Amino acid sequence: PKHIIQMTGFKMEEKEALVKLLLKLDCTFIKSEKYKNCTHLIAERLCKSEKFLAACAAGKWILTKDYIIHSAKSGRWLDETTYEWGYKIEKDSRYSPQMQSAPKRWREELKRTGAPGAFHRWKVVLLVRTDKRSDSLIRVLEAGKANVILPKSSPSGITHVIASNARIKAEKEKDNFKAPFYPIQYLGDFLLEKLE
Amino acid sequence: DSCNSSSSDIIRDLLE
Ligand SMILES: [Cl-]
Ligand SMILES: [Cl-]
Ligand SMILES: [Mg+2]
Ligand SMILES: [Mg+2]
Repeated sequence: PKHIIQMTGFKMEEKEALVKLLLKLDCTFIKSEKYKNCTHLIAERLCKSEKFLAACAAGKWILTKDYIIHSAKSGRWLDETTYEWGYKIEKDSRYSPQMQSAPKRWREELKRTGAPGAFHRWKVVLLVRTDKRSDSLIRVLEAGKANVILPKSSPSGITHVIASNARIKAEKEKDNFKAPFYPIQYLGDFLLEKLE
Repeated sequence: DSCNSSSSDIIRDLLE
């Protein structure tokens, strides 16, 4: 039972105060803009950061900052349950019930089915606009245990083509792949919005 | 802060 902590959505001063409290607890803290396989993500708010989407895809704990404040005061890591994003749903919210519950939904669903991530058995080709990095999308996909097919790997068994501007590509270009095309937004929607 | 500049919406970033 490890506590590998990352934080998302906090400004520098808030982050400094929370990391100071981690010195009262046995744990690991990873400073990176990237998702680095944290067991517990502390999120300022529901969002679509790399850390938040990747933690959802891997069924990790995504919790409020009160989890750190109360655990440090108690001198011991507490039960995560009441601190989870998804423990209680706001009926009046800019965020859908599905999005508000997404961290809990995936954590419980992956435990129920035994799957190691939300994208397990996916074999994905990314056609991301050449002017930008696909790196964050790749780390989210891999956190969900998708197999991201590199250009030098065989296209056998591709399940998804996730493409910049998937909705305007000609059928002739789509015909270069057996698998269907999905827009970039599908990744976020599958995790946060879709009713499975 | 440059030391704390992670994106809060990596989907939105790819559409702009
Ligand atoms: Cl960080
Ligand atoms: Cl599109
Ligand atoms: Mg599991
Ligand atoms: Mg096709």
